[PDB]
Parts: sequence; C-alpha cells; structure tokens
Amino acid sequence: MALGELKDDDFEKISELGAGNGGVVFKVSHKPSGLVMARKLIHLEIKPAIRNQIIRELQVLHECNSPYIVGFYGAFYSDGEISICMEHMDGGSLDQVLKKAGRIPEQILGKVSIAVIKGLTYLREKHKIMHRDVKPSNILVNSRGEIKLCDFGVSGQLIDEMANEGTRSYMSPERLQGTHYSVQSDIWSMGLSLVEMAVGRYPRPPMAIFELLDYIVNEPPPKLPSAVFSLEFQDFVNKCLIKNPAERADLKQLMVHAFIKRSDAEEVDFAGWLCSTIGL
Ligand SMILES: Nc1ncnc2c1ncn2[C@@H]1O[C@H](COP(=O)(O)OP(=O)(O)OP(=O)(O)O)[C@@H](O)[C@H]1O
Ligand SMILES: O=C(NOC[C@@H](O)CO)c1ccc(F)c(F)c1Nc1ccc(I)cc1F
Ligand SMILES: [Mg+2]
Repeated sequence: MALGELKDDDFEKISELGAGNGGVVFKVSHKPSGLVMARKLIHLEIKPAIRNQIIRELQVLHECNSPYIVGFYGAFYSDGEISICMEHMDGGSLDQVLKKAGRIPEQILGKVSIAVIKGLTYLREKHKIMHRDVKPSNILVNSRGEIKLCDFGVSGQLIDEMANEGTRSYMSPERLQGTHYSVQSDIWSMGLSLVEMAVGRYPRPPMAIFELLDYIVNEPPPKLPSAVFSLEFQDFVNKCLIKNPAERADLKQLMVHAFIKRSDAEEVDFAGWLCSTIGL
C-alpha cells in the first residue's frame, strides 16, 4: 500500500519534538519516500502477542481523515518500542504555545473550541472513538493555522496497556469516582483545557495530588475570571464543566453555542498570531 513496511533504518532523526509521561517524539525524514513525519516511540514491556494486537488496532488510524485529526502514516514495533509515525505539526501543541504566549486570547481559543468540537464529532460519528486524553498537549498546531487532535484512543489494547503502566488532573469528577469513560468526559477535559489556556496556568488551587483528586470530585468546577472574558465564553466553558455528566452540554449543543457561532464568524489570523508568538 501507500508506504509499505515501515522500519527504523529508513528514518533519519532531524530533531526532538519533546517528551512526556512515557515517550519521546522526534521530527524524522522517512528517507525512501521523502516524507517528513513526527515519530513517537512508546516503551511497553509486553508479550509479543499483545504488542501485535496493538500495532494492528493502530491501523484503524489509516481510516482517520479529518482536517481536525493529525494524520497517520504507520505503526511498527522495533526493539521493545512501538513507533507511531504521524503528520508533523510545525507549531507543536497548545501546551508549548501557552508556555511562550503566557495566555492564549479568547478569540484564538474560539478557533480551538471549533476545531476540538469538530475533531471529536468526527471520531464519535465516523469511528466511534472517544478521545480519552483531551488536554492541551494533544491539541497540535501548524504554520498553516491548522489545529488538530492527536493521542486519542483508537486502540483498545493500548488503552489497557497504558492504564497499567495518567493525566488524572484532567479527568472529570465522575471518571475520577471510577465511572467508565464517556463522551461527556472528553467535554470536561475540553472545558478544562480552555480555562487553563485562557488563564495561563492549571486552573485549581495548588495542593498535593491525592488532595486534588478529591478536590475535583467534591468541589465546584473551575470558572473563568468574569472581568476579562465574554459572557458567552464563560457560559461555554461553564456548560463543559457541569459536574453532573447528565447535565453537561454535549457536542451537538456546543456546536451551536453563542460562543462557537460568534467565533466561526470571526476572522482571526491564527497562523500569523502563532508565527509571531513562537518565532516560526
Ligand atoms: N505530531 C506531532 N508534531 C509535532 N509535535 C508533536 C507531535 N506529537 C507530539 N509532539 C510533541 O511532543 C510532545 C510529546 O507528546 P507525548 O504524547 O510524547 O506527551 P504529552 O502529551 O506531551 O504528555 P503526556 O505523556 O504527559 O500525556 C508534545 O508536547 C508535543 O509538543
Ligand atoms: O500516544 C498516546 N498517548 O501518549 C501519552 C504518552 O504518555 C505516551 O506518549 C496514545 C494513547 C492511546 C492510543 F490509542 C493512541 F493511539 C495513542 N497514540 C496516538 C493516537 C493517535 C495519533 I494521529 C497518534 C498517536 F501517537
Ligand atoms: Mg501527547
């Protein structure tokens, strides 16, 4: 097919695009094709059987086709690590962006809201995929002003192997109390992403981890400063963060919210905003 059998020898490392919990990501040249990719190495110590079922489950990403979903090129195993080769987003994640910007303005975050809502509507409706880890380091951006999701849970096995070797500060209250994952949880992590990027920091009083986890279950959700953000943005984020998942807005409902309709209509030169702030 398009790329054939992908192997470690074909790739030359260009730079390192960063690291997180359990994996490193490099910008690479797939030399035979001339493709520039992002290569992400994942160390899992797993019985061969279980690894191959991951790499096969990962092939469902070849069928993922959305302007709001990072593109997939392949997935192989070499030397204890699974490689997931993907489209290289040249603006990095909103995480790295927020470090540089300090705060991301509301108007830009309305473009992210739209891209995030549409990305997730795509997964749910086309592929019956829930994201499972919406947060700003898994929302990625490029010099073409594009905004895309990665790191969603296509693979059941990888979900399982990941849960037992996460980002608990980003899980909704009900998920924290041990409930099975739902779309309404993608939405909380959306809400929470939008408030963190807006205010410039993880939007909870500082505390020890186990305290934070009960804090989230027990205490009322975060909110925007009312002074410096439109009422429609405050509503939008509030509806994403209702603690009862039954009463939280769903994606249908968010897509026609005052703040989304307002932002859709706006003309934001997000690409130039970006290239300005990260020196691209
Ligand atoms: N396709 C890509 N293009 C450009 N940069 C990427 C891509 N995928 C990941 N990165 C960068 O690599 C980093 C590593 O992401 P990874 O999924 O390795 O961890 P994370 O999401 O940052 O954190 P965690 O592991 O704690 O969830 C990200 O911060 C992002 O900057
Ligand atoms: O990589 C993922 N999480 O990473 C967190 C970090 O601790 C390790 O990097 C991850 C988790 C579950 C799953 F099903 C995936 F497919 C993942 N990878 C993944 C998914 C879609 C694209 I387009 C590109 C990708 F790479
Ligand atoms: Mg990531």
